[PDB]
This record gives sequence, C-alpha cells and structure tokens, in this order.
Amino acid sequence: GLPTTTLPGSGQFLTTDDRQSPSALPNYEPTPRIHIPGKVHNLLEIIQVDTLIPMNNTHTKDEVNSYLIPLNANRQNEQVFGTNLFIGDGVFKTTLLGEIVQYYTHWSGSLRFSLMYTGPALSSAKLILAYTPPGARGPQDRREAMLGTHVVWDIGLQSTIVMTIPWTSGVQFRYTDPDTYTSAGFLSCWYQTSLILPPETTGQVYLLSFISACPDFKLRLMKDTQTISQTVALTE
Amino acid sequence: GLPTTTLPGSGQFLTTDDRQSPSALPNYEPTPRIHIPGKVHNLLEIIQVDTLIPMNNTHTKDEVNSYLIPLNANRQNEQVFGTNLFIGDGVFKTTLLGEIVQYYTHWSGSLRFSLMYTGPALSSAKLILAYTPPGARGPQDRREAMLGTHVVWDIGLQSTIVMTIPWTSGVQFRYTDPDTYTSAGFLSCWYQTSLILPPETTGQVYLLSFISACPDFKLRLMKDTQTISQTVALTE
Amino acid sequence: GPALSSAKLILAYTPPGARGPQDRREAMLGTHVVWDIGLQSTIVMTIPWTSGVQFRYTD
Amino acid sequence: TVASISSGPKHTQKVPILTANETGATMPVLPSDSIETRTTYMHFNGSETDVECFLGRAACVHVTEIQNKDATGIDNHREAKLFNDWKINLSSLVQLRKKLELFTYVRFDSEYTILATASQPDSANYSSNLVVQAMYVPPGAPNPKEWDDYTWQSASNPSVFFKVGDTSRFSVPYVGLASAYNCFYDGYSHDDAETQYGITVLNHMGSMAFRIVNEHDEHKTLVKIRVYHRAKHVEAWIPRAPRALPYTSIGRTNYPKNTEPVIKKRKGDIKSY
Amino acid sequence: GYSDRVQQITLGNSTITTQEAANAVVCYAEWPEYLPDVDASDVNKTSKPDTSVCRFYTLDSKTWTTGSKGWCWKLPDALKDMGVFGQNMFFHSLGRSGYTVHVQCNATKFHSGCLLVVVIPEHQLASHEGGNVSVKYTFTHPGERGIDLSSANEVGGPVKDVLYNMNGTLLGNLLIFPHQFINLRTNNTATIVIPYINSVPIDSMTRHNNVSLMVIPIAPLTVPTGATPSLPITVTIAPMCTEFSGIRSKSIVPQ
Amino acid sequence: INYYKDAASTSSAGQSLSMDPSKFTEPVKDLMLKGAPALN
Amino acid sequence: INYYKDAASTSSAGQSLSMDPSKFTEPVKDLMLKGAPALN
Ligand SMILES: COc1ccc(OCCCCCCn2ccnc2)c(Cl)c1
Repeated sequence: GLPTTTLPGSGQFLTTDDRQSPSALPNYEPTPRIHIPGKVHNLLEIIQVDTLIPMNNTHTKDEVNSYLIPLNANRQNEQVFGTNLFIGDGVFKTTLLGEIVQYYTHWSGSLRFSLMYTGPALSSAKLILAYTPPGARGPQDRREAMLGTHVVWDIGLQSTIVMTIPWTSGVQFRYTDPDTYTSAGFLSCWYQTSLILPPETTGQVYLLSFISACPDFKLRLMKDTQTISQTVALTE
Repeated sequence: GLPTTTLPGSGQFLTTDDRQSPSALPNYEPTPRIHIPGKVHNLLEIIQVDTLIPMNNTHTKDEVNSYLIPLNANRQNEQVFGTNLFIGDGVFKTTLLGEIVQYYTHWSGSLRFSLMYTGPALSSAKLILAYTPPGARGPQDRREAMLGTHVVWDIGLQSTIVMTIPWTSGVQFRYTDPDTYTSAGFLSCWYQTSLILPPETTGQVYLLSFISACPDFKLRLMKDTQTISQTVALTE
Repeated sequence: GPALSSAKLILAYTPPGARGPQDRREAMLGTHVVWDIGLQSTIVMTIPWTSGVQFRYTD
Repeated sequence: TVASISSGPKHTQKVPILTANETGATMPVLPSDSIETRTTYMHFNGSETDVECFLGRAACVHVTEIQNKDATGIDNHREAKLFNDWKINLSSLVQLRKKLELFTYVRFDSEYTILATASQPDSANYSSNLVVQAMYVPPGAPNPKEWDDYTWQSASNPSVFFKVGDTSRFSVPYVGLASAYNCFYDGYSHDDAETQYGITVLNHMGSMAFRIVNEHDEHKTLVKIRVYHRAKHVEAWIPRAPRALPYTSIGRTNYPKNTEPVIKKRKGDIKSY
Repeated sequence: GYSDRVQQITLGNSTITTQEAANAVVCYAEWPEYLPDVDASDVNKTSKPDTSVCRFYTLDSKTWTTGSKGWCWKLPDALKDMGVFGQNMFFHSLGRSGYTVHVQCNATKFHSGCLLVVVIPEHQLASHEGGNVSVKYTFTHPGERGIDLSSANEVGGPVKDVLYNMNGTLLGNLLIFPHQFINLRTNNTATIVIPYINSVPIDSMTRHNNVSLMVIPIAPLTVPTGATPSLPITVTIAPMCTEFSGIRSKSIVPQ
Repeated sequence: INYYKDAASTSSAGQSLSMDPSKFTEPVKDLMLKGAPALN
Repeated sequence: INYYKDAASTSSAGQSLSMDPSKFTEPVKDLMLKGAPALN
C-alpha cells in the first residue's frame, strides 16, 4: 500500500478536462474509415471562404433583398452604404464569419470585404470604399471618408473588388461581442464618379457584398453563442 | 505521502471492466489441466458449422416436420419455399447461427445456405435457388427470381448443394434485430424443370436445409439475447 | 446574327435504328454538341461513322 | 511566422485586388496587397479552433428522472418513473447540435459522464443513499419491463452502478454502422411511400435504462439524471451553413412556422453607422 | 489564346462548348474516381457501363422571370429516367456516381441578373408544417422536373422558402458549398464537377439522394427596355465514373 | 501512459496542425494566380 | 504491472487469436478437397 494525500478539487467534474476513462464495451471493433472529400481540421480553415452579407438590412422580414445593395444612375458625390465593424453583431452577425466569431471571446486579424457588381455589361461606375480606423466618427461625406484606408474601384471586366480592413489596433485582441474600448472602425462606400447605364436600360443595379477573414486572423477563448437557445428538450 | 486528485467515475462499478483484484485465498494451488478434445476459442469458430433450419415453420406446435421442406412430383415452373433474410428472427432464429447472432448487435459477411436432397435414388429434379439483394420485393415467379443471385441445382449422386448469399450491401454492417434500412434481401427456390419419381414410388420427398456463416463473417457489440428470460431465481 | 445577340443551340446526330427525334429530349440522347454562339462564329459537328456494314450505298 | 510582411508603394499592371467572384474562389488577398505594411509576427497557432478542441468538451445532452418509491400496486413501472429510458440522442439539447451540424459527416470517440442528484420535495426524516444502475438495452436487447426484471442482470449488456450525488464516467468507440455518423441524410430507409424522413432512420443505437437499485424507504426520493457527452478523437467532413432558425424536432431540419426575422433590421438607413 | 472563358467538355458521345465560362469548380478539390478495393465492402464485381451512362443529359428547360424564387434538383433522381443511366439505376441494388453539372443562361450586354449555382451534399429538406412532420418520398423525388421554390406549399412536401435553403439555414451562407455564380454581365454558364460524397462506399440510388443542385436568382433579372421579361435557364448533367452493383429484379418505387 | 487497453479510452487527440483551406477557398479547375487577371 | 502475488488476481486474458474451426467443421477421417467430388 503506497501512501497518498488527496488535494482540493478531488471528485470534481470539469467539462473542460482531457483525462482517460475505461471503455464500456471492450474488444469492440470499429468500422473502417473510407475516404470522404471535404475534411475540416480547423474552424480557421472555413472562415476564409467568403459568404454574402445582408448589408441592406432595412427590410422588415428576412428577404433575398437585404443581400442587395442598390446603386442609382447619375448620382455624384453621394454615399452608397455605411456600417460599423462589430463583426459579432448587426450585418455581420448571420454570416459564416459572424457566426463562428460568436463561438469565441476574442478575435484579432485582417478582414477581407469584397463587392461583386451585377449591372449590365455596357454600364460603368467608379466607387470608393473607405475603412475608418477607431477614433473618428463614421465619415459623413467622401472628403472625410477618403482620408482613411480606401480603394477607388473601377467597374470593369473584372467583376469583384477585394478590400482588406488591415488590422489597425493598439490592443492586440478585440472582443467579438461589441465593446467600446475594443471597437474597430467603420466601413463606408461613395460614388467616385457615378454609375452610368447604357441606352435602353433602366432602374437600379445592385452590388453583392461578401466577408471572409484573412490568413492573419486569430480567434480565442471559446464560449457559448447567443445565436441559439431553447425552452424544452426536443423529442423525436 | 504523494499528492493525488480523484476524477469523476471514482468508486463506480462498470460490469465491463478489466482491472486487478486481490486473491481471496492466496497460495492456493489449482488442479492441473489434462487434455480434453474440443476446445473453443472464438464464437466465430462455431458459427461455421452448419445446422438445420426449421424452414417449414407452418406447423402449430414445434415438430420434426418443420425441418422438412416438401417437394411435389411433376409440378413445373412453381415455387418451393420463400423467406426473408432477417437472420435474427423467423426461421433463422433458433438455429445456432441465429442463436449466436443474437448475442451481438451488428453482423456483416457471407452466409452459406445448403439443401440436402432425401428422395429415392432413382428420382431426379432440377431446382433453382435465388438470392434477391435488398431493394426489390420477394420474387413472385422464377422469371423474377432468376434475374438475381441464383444456382441451378441438378439433383444427383452428390446430395447437397451449397448456395452462398454473398455480402451485398451499401453500409458495412447490418443490425441482427430486424431493421429496414439495414435489411438483407430474400431467398426463394423454384422448380427449374420438376421432380420426377421412379415407378412404384409415391408421394412427397423432402429437402433438409442448413445455415452456417462464411469465414467472411463479422459480429460485434455484444448484448443480451431476447431468447431467454425468467421471473424468479431458480433453486436446487 | 448581330454581334450583340447570343444563343445556345444543340445539334444531334441520331444513328440508324431510331426515328428522327421528335423533341430535344429525344434528340439529346444521341451524338450531340451544345453550341454556344460567340466570338468564334462557326461550330463543326462531326457525324462519326456509326455502322454495322462497312459501306453504305450513295443512292 | 510572419502575420504581415513589409510592403511599400506599388504602381503596377499586376492588380491582385480585382477578381471575378463568379468563379467560386475566395482569392487569398492580404493587407499588404492594398496598403503599405510593416512586418509583424503571428505569435499564435490556432490551437483552440482545432475541431478536436471545438467538439471536445463535455456538453449536457440529456436530463431524465426516476424515483425510488414503493412499487406495490404499480401497474406500469415505466410509467411511474420507477425506471426510465433515453433514446440515445445528441440532437435533443440544441446547444451541441448547432456545433455538430456545422459539419455533414463526423466521427469521434466518446466519453459519457452521468451526474445524479436527489431531491426530497416532501417531508423526509433523512436523505437515503441510493445507488443508480445505468444500462444499454439496445436493438435486440430485452427492454426492462419492471424496475427489477431479469433484464437488469445485464450479463452481456454493459451497465454502471454509481451512487446518487456522485458521477459515472466512461467512454465508447464509434459504434456507428457506417464510416461516419450522418449529421444529415436526404434519404429514407426504403422506397416506401409513407416511411419517415431525416436521420431518425439511421441514428439506431437503442436507449439507456436507468433505475435505482435500492428498495423503498418510508419517504419518496426523486433522482434526476444528467448525461454529459464529450467527443474524443474527432474527424469531421464537409462544412455547411450554420443553423439560423430554431429547432422543432430530433432529427429533422424543420423550423417553426411564423418564426421571427433572424437578420436584425437596421435602426436607420443602409447608410447608417 | 486559351481563356478561362472558352471550354469544351466531351464525355461519351456528347460535347458541350462554352465561349463565356468563369473557370469551373471541382467540389472539395477532388475529381470523381472509381471505388478502390481498400474501401470496398460488398463482394460483388461492379458493372461500369462507361460511355453509355457517362454522357450529357439535358433536363427540360426552366424560365427565369422577375418573379422566380429558384429551383432545386436532387441527384441521382433528376436522371432516374435518362437513357441507360436510369435503367441501370432501377435494376441494381447499389450504384455510385460523380457528375459534371453545366448550367446555361445567356442574355445580352443590356441585361442584368445573377444566379447562384450550388451543390449541397446531403440536403435534408424541412417540412413546412414544423414540428416533426416528415417530407414524403414523392416530394423529395421530383425527377427531371425538380422542385420549384415559387410553387405553393403542398401536403407532405418540403417548405420552399428561399432565405432559408429549405432547411433552417440562411441563403447568404450557401457559399460555404461548392458553387459558382452566373452574372449576365460576366458569365453565361456555371460548371461544377462532383466527386461521390457519402459515409458508405456505395449506396442505394433510389432511397437516398446525395446532392441537391440548386439554381437561385439573387440579383433579379432586369431586361432592357421593351425586351421580353424572361430568359430560359437549361441544366445539362453527365454521370461520370458510374458503377452499379447487385443486379436483380428491378426496383418498384412509390408513385 | 495509457492505463487502459482500448483506444477509445485514451484522452483527446492533439492538434491536427493540418490546415489547408484551399479545398474550400479555391476549388477551381484551372488555377488562378493572384495578380493575374481573373478572366482572360 | 501486477500488484498482487497470485495469478488469479490478474486481469482478463488477451485474445486467443487461436481460431481453427476444422475440429468442428471438418472432423472427417479421409480429407475432403473442395471441388473434388464428395463421394468417389
Ligand atoms: C452505461 O453504459 C454504456 C455502455 C455502452 C454505451 O454505448 C453508447 C453508444 C452510443 C453512442 C452515441 C453517439 N451518437 C449518437 C448519435 N450521434 C452520435 C453507453 Cl451509451 C452506455
């Protein structure tokens, strides 16, 4: 008989442990694995695939239309859309990125925001996208917007433009749930010159917008998502 | 005194464990082993010996007669017997194979079904045995039956015919207790030409049928058999 | 057609033994090419020699 | 590892930021393709986002309850919670489901942890000490009928004996007929016109039967069982879109009617911040 | 002078040419291949009809109009009646296959509109009834007709609400599945190569569909002034590396 | 040290440290180079 | 590691991995070859 002493914590059950436990049904024998395409190893692998952002959130019931950012022909100087960058809330929240970020407490890294244009091929347009780093207000006019991170996008044969929100930060991690100290800025978009439709054409054209994370990205300290809850256990 | 911590599960009794325990009566001394023919090591060794199937289940009290499949002289085109292949139920259930399969939850593998003919030596017959893989109904006529796994059996000097139900399956294991998704097919038998008795002879002739497992076979996840129960403890 | 128009046609060869196809579904089950009208103005379909007998009559 | 390299002014014919999303790719664009950057290192590995880590902590998967009371004159033990089942799940308690359903196919060893606590809601002199028995009476296995049937001998059938207030742990390999468990299944068990749909067809693995081994004392004792499940040795294939609407049933994808808009409406314009 | 843009796919006795492609997607970066022995379970030798089943079948055409919500086809169902592919299907107990899907929609440089073409492995649909109502067989086996998401709820059928993918997930996130867009201004076809994806090495072709192909208008169709307000969309699909096993009597399926 | 005989009884697995998003982010048939035109 | 002195006190035995059904499936005196006639 070897002398032992038990410490504080004996008998506790910590749902975040990784120890051994006996095998209820020994000498069993699993079924062999066959090959299946698509294996995922890290959630970091999947948040780099871009998905659509319901940017046009202004509706009243969920609709395919809140994915469409409208553009008006012949407007000059004006603003196309605006949003803050609380990736865990608001427009971002239902996107795959938003949806995964919510399983973690802290995030750090660059984001990739792209816009794909869908107007007739014989039209043309020049837009400016601007990222405003924390510390200033959402820009109120392009002059204000153009003094921060921006890209003049020229609509052409190449249909999409990929803007990166480079990680601009004092503190090396931000909270995924919106927090002030930790806030990330604003994203706005304005006409640089203006949309022009060809003859025989009319109305609004739309941009689709996507979001995905750069390879830069870090997420840490897992927790429970506000995105799902329940009141009684389900049954069959 | 060495510091320890006890984990969740301490003090439990799992009837499926394999740990050490003190010897109640030490320095004992067993009796030597002598040699005995017949040692069994695996249940897989014994389910390869074939045993008779009470195929003729149509009686009302258990009788030697439900082991006998009758054959009629001069019938043409017609059907000799039919059964599904739920090896854990129905005809199969009391056979040694059926009886062991019931100690496990899953089975996979090929089955060997053979028929031994017992009619007078001066008679003759040609039968077709057909295996119908999952997905179609039990065949309704030989034409239907002959399009799946089948063997034309010619009754001769060699008294038995061994049909194999080759493992035909998407999923690599099936349930021993009958389940749909997991179902294995049907087995039917029809006259290929017809039984013919010699002169001075009359009546029905019978086939005996056996079942055993091919060396192919796998059984896993042990459990309790529905084949035995009790209401009070027995006594001497 | 005008350069600013567009079209997609299917050409189908039906080997001997069946009737002239009566609808595209029927037609598309034999030798066929989906032609996409583009910059490249012509499409070349080949009727590959499908035959039991190695020569046919011209009449 | 560098998180960003140093990059300076650009005036090229080579534009990495113009792409064609119609292709289905997400081109790997970085901050340094469109602004001037400085070197910085990652200092991080992505350890805690590994799927083994993501699915590897215990989650509550089931809460049931049984009572110890005089069975004298009870015509239906099962019905009096003199014992009780649990049709093995992992999709009843939605918190771990969303997690799991982020994947199509998934393979993982298991480690079950059962906590049992007792309650004595009405006048008792004391708290008795009960031993729970937990058993696996799967497909072919004789189901318990009374709380003290021959079934409970369970001599071929695994079963746990632990004390109420304590905890019962153990683990289990992948006992799923196929190479992975289907998180989704767009099929039927056969081509029947009325057979059921979903995965409720596949997820076949009998139930768990709990009971108290103790005979009855003078008062009644409620024992409530909580089953926790931790995946170990995880393997997951084919990522899917996360669950947006609420769940209604074990094993079907169905969402409730007149549900509410899941995308938050702006308080303001598209232009709003 | 090769462009990402022009392409030719020849499979069997049938060829497709596109002069306005946008590359092609190969699901999960894997190309269809036959079933290796190391992965095999059923002992039966399989049948590989090759060129008689691995050719292009063009399903009947759809009509995109300003009110369209989107269409959904299931595989191998959509092909249950195409030539010898279909016969093989009803006649063997098990079968396995990959596909090349080519979705076509051409317009002019004055039109606008953008379709999402996506392949979803194991797309289990939801009942519009809620609760645990099932979706009857016939409803998930529309055949070449596919399911029309702008048709009405029917009884025993699935829900047809587009912002929810017919299963409780948001349209916006379908982009995690192999997919390609058809943006009239860019593109005129979409092509996806689908490798066989299952948790078993071979399965039944009638009780289980292993992918749904979905074409969904996202930016509404907008035709030039006084143009007819609609465009046809055509889907052509070719089984590739098909194998059938466990031949017999010929399945009888509901309805 | 494993104290138990069966593999299911061992603790959690250890980090894939595999990580290759290209099956998801770039499943295109003809390779796309960043910087080169998307559609040629 | 055995902690105890007696052999009865050790854990379960380890798989025979013996397996030879012929004493049960083919106890015939003159050897039968599959493929050759049963009765000559
Ligand atoms: C109490 O002793 C036991 C002895 C063996 C057992 O095995 C349980 C196997 C069930 C695994 C369920 C995993 N799953 C189910 C559906 N999806 C994932 C159990 Cl649960 C308990």
